[PDB]
Amino acid sequence: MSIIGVGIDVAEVERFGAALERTPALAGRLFLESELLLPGGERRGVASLAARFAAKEALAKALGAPAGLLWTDAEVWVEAGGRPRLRVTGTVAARAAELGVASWHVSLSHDAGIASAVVIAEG
Amino acid sequence: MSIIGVGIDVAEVERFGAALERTPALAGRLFLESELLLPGGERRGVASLAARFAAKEALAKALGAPAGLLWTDAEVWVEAGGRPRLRVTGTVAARAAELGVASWHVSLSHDAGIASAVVIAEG
Amino acid sequence: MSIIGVGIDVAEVERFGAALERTPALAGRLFLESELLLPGGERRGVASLAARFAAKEALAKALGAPAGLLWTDAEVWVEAGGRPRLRVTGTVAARAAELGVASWHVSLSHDAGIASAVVIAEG
Ligand code: NA
Repeated sequence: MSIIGVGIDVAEVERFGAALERTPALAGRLFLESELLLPGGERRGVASLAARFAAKEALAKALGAPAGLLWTDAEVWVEAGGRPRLRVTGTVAARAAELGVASWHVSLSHDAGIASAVVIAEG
Repeated sequence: MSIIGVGIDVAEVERFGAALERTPALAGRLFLESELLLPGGERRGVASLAARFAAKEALAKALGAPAGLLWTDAEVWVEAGGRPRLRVTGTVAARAAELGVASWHVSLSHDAGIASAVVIAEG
Repeated sequence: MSIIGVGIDVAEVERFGAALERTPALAGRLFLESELLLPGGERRGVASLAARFAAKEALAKALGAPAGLLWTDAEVWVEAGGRPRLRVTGTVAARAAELGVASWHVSLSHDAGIASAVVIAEG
């Protein structure tokens, strides 16, 4: 296997939060319902959502996309042991397929002020 | 040899510095003496410490963010020529063995306001 | 192919901005004209420029260059489709050859307050 693309995004949380206020609308366009909520039903706060949006931007960059994605065609989930994962369908899985990606590696991070993600696509 | 896990962490230096101030015992829970003490014996500055803790956090995420790992079981050192490295012992060395980790790649960085790191685990 | 080095850099945009305004000759030490200018001919804004500098700092780290690079021997450019790339010449190309680097992967990002980049070198 070989690296196909890498992506990084680092976002100020307060700014991301302000963007969600500006049309909401946005949240529904950015996130699947499953991304908004923990398995126990608790609602994610803004820093954690910012990290999930950063992962999607990082995936868009790893795929060489110029103007983002059909965001709902990408899904950040978390394995039982805690490792984040990306699931891609439709438009994003098509882009993935034409590049030859067989494997994503993703890491997410946040504190209250900064959220980040990195994605490595291999194939 | 293949990518097993990736980790990233990006932290506000001011926030890390606040946490260390809230709790004087925190520095010695996160760091070995070798990381805390500059040559000559002055305490390593907050920003440089923040980057090192970002590296241990990114290492944790590269290993799939598992239960039971002491921060002191990972050490950031700098080899001749300046590349950072990670020496792992005890709980962290056990987790890496178990995942079949053969080698690590790490980078870290800071300015006065923001510290960051990325870790790639290969096996 | 294996990973030879990794680099990350995350910068506060305002701090980078402040530095360039203290020493206005400095932009031309760090950046080629192609990096300073947008497709239309106007100077890139500070956040977008800080991402290109982050990418050079990340490249320097991936190459084990502790004192930084001869900056203008590295040029960040973007493929028609949207993927950023690093062209290296002179001292930087020479360093990559010394280390046996065969290919580079780069991603950069900014918002208004934070710029970042990650470089992976493989060979
Ligand atoms: Na030019």
